[PDB]
Amino acid sequence: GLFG
Amino acid sequence: MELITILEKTVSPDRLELEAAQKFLERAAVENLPTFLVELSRVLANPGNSQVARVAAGLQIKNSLTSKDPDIKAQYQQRWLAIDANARREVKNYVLHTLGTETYRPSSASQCVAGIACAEIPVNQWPELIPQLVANVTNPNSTEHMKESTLEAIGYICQDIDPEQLQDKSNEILTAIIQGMRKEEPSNNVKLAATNALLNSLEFTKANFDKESERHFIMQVVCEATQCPDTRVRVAALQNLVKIMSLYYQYMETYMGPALFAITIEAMKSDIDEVALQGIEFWSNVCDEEMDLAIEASEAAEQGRPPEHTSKFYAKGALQYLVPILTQTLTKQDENDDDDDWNPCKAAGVCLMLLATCCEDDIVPHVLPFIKEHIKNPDWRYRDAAVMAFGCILEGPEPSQLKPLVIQAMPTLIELMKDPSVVVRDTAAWTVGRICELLP
Repeated sequence: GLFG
Repeated sequence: MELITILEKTVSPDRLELEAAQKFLERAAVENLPTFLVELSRVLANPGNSQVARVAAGLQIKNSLTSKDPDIKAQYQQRWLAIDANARREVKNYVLHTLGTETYRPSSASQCVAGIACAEIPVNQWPELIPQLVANVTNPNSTEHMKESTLEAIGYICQDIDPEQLQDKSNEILTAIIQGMRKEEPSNNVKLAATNALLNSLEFTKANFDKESERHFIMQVVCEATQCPDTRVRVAALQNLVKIMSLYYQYMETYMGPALFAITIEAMKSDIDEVALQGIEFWSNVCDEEMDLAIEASEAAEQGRPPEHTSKFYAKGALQYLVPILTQTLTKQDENDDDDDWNPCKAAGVCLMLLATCCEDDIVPHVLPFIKEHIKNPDWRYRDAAVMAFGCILEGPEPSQLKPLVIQAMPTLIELMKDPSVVVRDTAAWTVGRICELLP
């Protein structure tokens, strides 16, 4: 996804 | 005072509050592009947000994926591809999950799907999309919104991406499009989305128009649509007939005689300017197609062999019912406005000129009767129409064959230069100008  | 909040302030009447929200969103695209996009897609994806918010969210996304300036657009598409594949996979996921969850119209998601796709499809980056878009439309359970917004997305994709990049999916798409167009479809809105989608998919359905089995179905579907009670669907349907006629002239024999003629003729007579505009466009398109054919035909005359395609002279065969409508249409004059406006009147006249250069000589004997009966009419409109029509037939009939007609007209053609009506005076001028020019 966008993060981690 | 979040993102939803900044977005809604993008429509606030307060000038200060707008430039504010606008600045925020600009740096957000600059200093935080990946996150910003995932957030906006999240807003857009949530049916719990305001139409104001969603539409705004959608506009921001679409704005960071495309521009009307080819250069800027190129730059944006690259910037997007350069973004983390996982971030994009999330924005794509949200944008898509939106379809069918919007109550407003049009869809703000389809503009984003079309945005990302135009950058990703030409690089095999979102290979799943089309199958998904087609399944959305053809699923027997799909909602009335699911089909409508999906069809808008398919429509935008076709419109802005090289048709060269869909011919290998042309059958899948066309199925979905024709699906939301067949009369059985309850919603005219879906029917409308479907019909504008088809308009941009003709560029790569060539393989489908060739199979007589399918071309007859497409044509029937389009025709039944020019009969739709929702004027928008009609106009859209007539728009296809106009494009089909320039992209598939060689296959129009079967329908032209028993269908097109009737439809387009009536369309030209419609009280609704947008519909009349299409009717006219259609027969101008014919003249055009037929004029290039006369060339392609003449060129093969020298090479002593037959041309690749042959004209069927539909234009010359309709001269009987076209002329009176065109001349009659020149009566719909614009007393007050824009010599830049494209109204039936402007259309008709350009069309007439085309009809002239087409049915060269056989244009005069059909136009004269109208010119005669009206050149001296109380109504400035008809008086201008007559002078107009005479100015249109000037280029088509043999230069020699015209001179005698110019003989008897010239007298009156001058008077009119002193006619009260500024419009008539302007017209008369144009006409007389063309005479002195052409035939020395």
